[PDB]
Amino acid sequence: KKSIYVAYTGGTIGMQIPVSGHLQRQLALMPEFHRPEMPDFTIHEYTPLMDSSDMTPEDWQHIAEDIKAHYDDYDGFVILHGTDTMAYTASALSFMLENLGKPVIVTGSQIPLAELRSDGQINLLNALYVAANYPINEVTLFFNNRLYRGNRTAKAHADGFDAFASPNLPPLLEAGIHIRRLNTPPAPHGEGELIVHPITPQPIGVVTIYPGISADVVRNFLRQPVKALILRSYGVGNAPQNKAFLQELQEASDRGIVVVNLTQCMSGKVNMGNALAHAGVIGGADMTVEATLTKLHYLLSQELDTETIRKAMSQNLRGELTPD
Amino acid sequence: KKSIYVAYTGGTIGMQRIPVSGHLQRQLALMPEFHRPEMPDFTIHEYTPLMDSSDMTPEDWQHIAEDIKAHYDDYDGFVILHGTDTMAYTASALSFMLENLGKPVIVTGSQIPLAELRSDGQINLLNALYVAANYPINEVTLFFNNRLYRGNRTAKAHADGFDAFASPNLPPLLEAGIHIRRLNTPPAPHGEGELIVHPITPQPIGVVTIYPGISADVVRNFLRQPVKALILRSYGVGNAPQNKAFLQELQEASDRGIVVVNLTQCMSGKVNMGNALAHAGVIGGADMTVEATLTKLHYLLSQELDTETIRKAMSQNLRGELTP
Amino acid sequence: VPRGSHMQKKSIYVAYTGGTIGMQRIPVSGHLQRQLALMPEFHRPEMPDFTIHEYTPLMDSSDMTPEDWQHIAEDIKAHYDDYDGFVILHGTDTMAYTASALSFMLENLGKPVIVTGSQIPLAELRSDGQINLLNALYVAANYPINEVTLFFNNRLYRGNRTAKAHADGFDAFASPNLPPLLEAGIHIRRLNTPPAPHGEGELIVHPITPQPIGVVTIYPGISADVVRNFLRQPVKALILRSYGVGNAPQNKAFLQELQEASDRGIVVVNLTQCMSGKVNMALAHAGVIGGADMTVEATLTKLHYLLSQELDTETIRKAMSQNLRGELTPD
Amino acid sequence: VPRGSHMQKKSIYVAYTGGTIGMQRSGHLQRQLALMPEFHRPEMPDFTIHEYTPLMDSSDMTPEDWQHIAEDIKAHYDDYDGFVILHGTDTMAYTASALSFMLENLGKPVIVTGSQIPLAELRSDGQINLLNALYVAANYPINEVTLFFNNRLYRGNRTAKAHADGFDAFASPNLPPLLEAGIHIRRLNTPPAPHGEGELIVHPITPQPIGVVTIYPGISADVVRNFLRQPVKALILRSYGVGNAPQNKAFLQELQEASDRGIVVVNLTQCMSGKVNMNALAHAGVIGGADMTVEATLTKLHYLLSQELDTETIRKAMSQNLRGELTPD
Ligand SMILES: NC(=O)C[C@H](N)C(=O)O
Ligand SMILES: NC(=O)C[C@H](N)C(=O)O
Ligand SMILES: NC(=O)C[C@H](N)C(=O)O
Ligand SMILES: NC(=O)C[C@H](N)C(=O)O
Repeated sequence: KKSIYVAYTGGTIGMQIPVSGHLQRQLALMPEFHRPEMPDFTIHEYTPLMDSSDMTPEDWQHIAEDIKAHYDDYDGFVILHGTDTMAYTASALSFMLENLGKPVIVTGSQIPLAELRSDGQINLLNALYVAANYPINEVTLFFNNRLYRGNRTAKAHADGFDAFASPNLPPLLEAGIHIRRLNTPPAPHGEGELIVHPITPQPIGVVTIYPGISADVVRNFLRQPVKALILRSYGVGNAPQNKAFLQELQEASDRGIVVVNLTQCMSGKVNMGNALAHAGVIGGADMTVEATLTKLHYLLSQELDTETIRKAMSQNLRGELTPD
Repeated sequence: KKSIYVAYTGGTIGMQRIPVSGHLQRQLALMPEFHRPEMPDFTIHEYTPLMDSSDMTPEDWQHIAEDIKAHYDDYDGFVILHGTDTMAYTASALSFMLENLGKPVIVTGSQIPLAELRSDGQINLLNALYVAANYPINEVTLFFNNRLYRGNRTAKAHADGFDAFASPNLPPLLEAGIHIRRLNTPPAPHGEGELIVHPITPQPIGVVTIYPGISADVVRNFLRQPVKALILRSYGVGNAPQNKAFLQELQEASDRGIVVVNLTQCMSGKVNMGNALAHAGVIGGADMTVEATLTKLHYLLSQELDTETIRKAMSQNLRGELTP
Repeated sequence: VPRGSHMQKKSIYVAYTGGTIGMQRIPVSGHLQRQLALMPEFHRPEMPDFTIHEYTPLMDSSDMTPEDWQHIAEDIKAHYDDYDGFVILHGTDTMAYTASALSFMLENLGKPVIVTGSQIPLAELRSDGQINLLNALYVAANYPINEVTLFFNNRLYRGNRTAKAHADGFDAFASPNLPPLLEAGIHIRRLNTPPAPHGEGELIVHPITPQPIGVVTIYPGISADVVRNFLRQPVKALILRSYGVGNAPQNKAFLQELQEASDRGIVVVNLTQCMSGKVNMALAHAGVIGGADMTVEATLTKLHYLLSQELDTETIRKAMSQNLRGELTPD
Repeated sequence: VPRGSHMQKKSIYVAYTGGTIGMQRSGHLQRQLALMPEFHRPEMPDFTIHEYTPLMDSSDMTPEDWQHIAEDIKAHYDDYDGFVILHGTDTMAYTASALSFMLENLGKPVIVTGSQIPLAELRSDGQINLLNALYVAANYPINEVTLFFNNRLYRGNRTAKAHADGFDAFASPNLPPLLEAGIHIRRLNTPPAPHGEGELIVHPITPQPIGVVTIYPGISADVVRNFLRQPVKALILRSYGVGNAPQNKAFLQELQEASDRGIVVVNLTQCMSGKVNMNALAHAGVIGGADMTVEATLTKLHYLLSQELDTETIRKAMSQNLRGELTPD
């Protein structure tokens, strides 16, 4: 009989506005969760409960350490979380949890378990069952009958039950009458003792490229609050040839700022007149903004020089990008 | 015989392995299919200079709108050949600038140059011409990979695929197969009467993405001077962290007369916002894309309207860009 | 789809015919009803009241016959004036045939009739039974579409346009030639799908009686003899599952066999064996009638409906190509 | 899917069997291609077209035609680097499936393709499907019989024409595509099919009396009884969901009767996707067809019945993955 740890961090799934104790009170009135087929599980309600829209990077740290404390005593882990920033959390955990040897599944609901038509019970029951019977040792996100690689996800449909997507990678598992493991290529996986990397606050900016954007945007970030800049450029990584704009980017990099180029498109791979690259900009391949932002928080929090970080951002560390 | 005007503004479609004047036309001359008796007559106007759409500025939308105006009375339909990177921005801008449109305007292009192997250029162009002449829809539309989309509902969603564009919150208007079929997609508000083409003038607009760890400094920066409007790409149905400092900065922006509009950073979905942001003067952008919102702002800010009037208009369905 | 009033508490009638949803480890009388009594979500104030009529015996939908469609239609008629809507709990295997049959049998339908069920028993782990039934009841009470519909996996489909397309998925059903009528997410949204023909007045049930119908699949190597076989004795109609837009071998032997069949008064209907598409019509000269974009489910039940009426062959042939209940797209 | 070398100029053989692609409103197709510059670019492989006489609408095809095509491939196997079979769309999936079983030790690509609209008509997809097929055959030489359509390469014996009016006419319901084309040609991580070694061997496929029974409400035992009349060495049952049928006593008896007579009865799902999982039917001699398409099952039976195998061996082989047509447990 497997034993699963459930971290109830907050989110829509437990709301009525969140209220302490009602999530558990609800599960108690649902016998399906105590079936002989179901693994044993324990729920830890966080204090305070948070709407995921209020999440800060330090909150990823709290969750990572919570998993670390409970690691040896459980066979799997399920993180109940609000949907708004669930993809950011899943992504962060993938980098912070090195040599993960047990499944960590993040899930939640579009409708609170307290409201009618809720998807909370079904996503939670499935995450528990999957973590116990179809364990994949990576940080994953389960939603609407599919298990996705955490650092490949993004909330793509705000109003649908199929809220999340994995644009550049097929899901890892699908649920129907039976649970099927897909032939999705395993991510680089380290074996050995679990290593949990702590992170510290890091000022990062996210610039979206659009017709009429001026160099002032970049110049502003160069003010004082910035160690990295993420650019959401067009298609496979293009931006206007505006010389003034390019010069600001070059100056940003000369000051040790890590500038990464991503595509603003839902799916696609950046493939960079090689101006941007000449301006010191690093290509982020097919990484999501969610994975790039968290990857930066992770790398910037270590004792790595600017050039090492720039090189690591283009490498596949946890399966967040497709090489060459 | 219908007669179609083709504005060749530039883009991948006519490039070589870099853009070159006359190549596109020289290639089509060697393709008999285009002159078959079943095809409408068409004329190609090559722009000078040809542009990579990534270099497009709002004034370029104006040049195209005025070009359509000049040729309006002499053709039955219009096809705009354009680069894919910002095609959705141009399609969206034209929808607002061309009021009382009584002939079809179809924007299209290709992911691969007509000069390169496996090009989708000839097929997208052939289809746009045939559709404009035989299945006219009096709206600015975008044709790509056998589907015609409402222009101000499109976004480039797949950087590397032939199905590069999507219309996340609205079904296509028409689909091509053995037969061309018009879908039961509800028509957009459509004015009848003489064509009206509204010119636009440069407008400084900022686009801020909400993410864990974002600080009030960013908003404060745009307050510096380079901004008449600010677009927020918020979580899910329009949520953001409730950091008092961040919130106060947004409030000051609105007090200064800056139009702040809230959109979802998700591919699909509708914004629905106590209600902090709303109390901070932020306006809900419903299910509008960033492409439609940015161009709608350029359109409205260019007319002589009070900040009050602009704020109300942004949430109104002017050309079918949002669902009331 | 109309957005009905939620002012008063609705009363929905549930015809529990059997199916996976109420099984366990095999059907057990009373099991489903007890499970629902134990699930709080079904008894909230925002939910309509409902009454369950358990059929005896409960049936695996794979054992259903046209007689069973008749029984269900009569059950609906018997309770029509006493309830605000009807949900038919059914096995998935032939759910689409039942939904299609009811669309033709029920005339002047002024209340919703929604067929639903589940891929996994309401008991068993990971069941989709609770949600499909919960949604069906809620929709029946709040989005009163006056047609026979099928609800599954957050979508409401026009009954006579559906087919079970994915045997192992929770998204078991599809409506290949028509968009869904309604989709459920954080909010319940209606699609502007065009309306089906509607009558007026009290509900009328068009009964059916046994009709021998053959379903021949066209494949490489099939010959005229193969067809002559169906002309054995159990056939008043023949459904042809042809290639693409309605093509079949054009050799004279095969075509003469079809012409002889029609000369004997047999109604021969041409459909596409493809998941989606419309038949476009050779075969026509042989008396074959085009079935446009109808599903085999809709065509089979439409024939049972028409052949059971006192109509001459010519009238039935004409009616088969006409849109009677929204099962096909006219030119 | 292997990313082959582009070092030398490949030579691809094109078997023009007929179909919509070359139709008008003989020689027409070949002249059309000569007039299309794209097909003669230096980045393209050289190709030779063999026009069949007469050309055929794929709806008139029989098993003898699959044999004709197989013999044509064997005849030119050593002289070309790849093979593209131009074919009508209506039965393209049956031909691709048949060839997969017939061609043992296939060490070169064989790609079946065509178009929904004639090359002579405007809006045709013929040019792109053929150009892509030739390019894939020369640069991504997967050693299987595949089907190319609408920017995707599918395993032949896993395909079915699913959309009669769309350009995305074909689907592979139970298996992902092998390749997808966009700005770049991407290969999917699809498990390989069983492969032999040595010179190509063509197994004969001859006409075989096989009945295709669709299970539906009201179907009588007479149907099964009628098939047991003569045109039956095998019977394919298109059953409900994961393989269910009426528990009719007379029905089950006629079935057990068929298997007693040496008839191979295979159970498939009538659904677009899914896997059969039968129990009455099993105890009646019915063999489970897993997740095979009707197209793969029909041709697999033609293949096995045409070989030197007894009934017991054929029944066992039907549930085994011979060429990648089904997923093992
Ligand atoms: N989640 C994502 O990163 C999607 C898309 N690339 C964006 O820039 O928003
Ligand atoms: N084109 C779009 O607006 C998609 C998505 N809402 C974004 O913020 O990028
Ligand atoms: N349900 C259907 O009718 C699908 C498909 N046309 C078939 O012949 O089975
Ligand atoms: N092509 C196929 O086999 C699809 C479906 N299983 C049928 O019975 O037609």
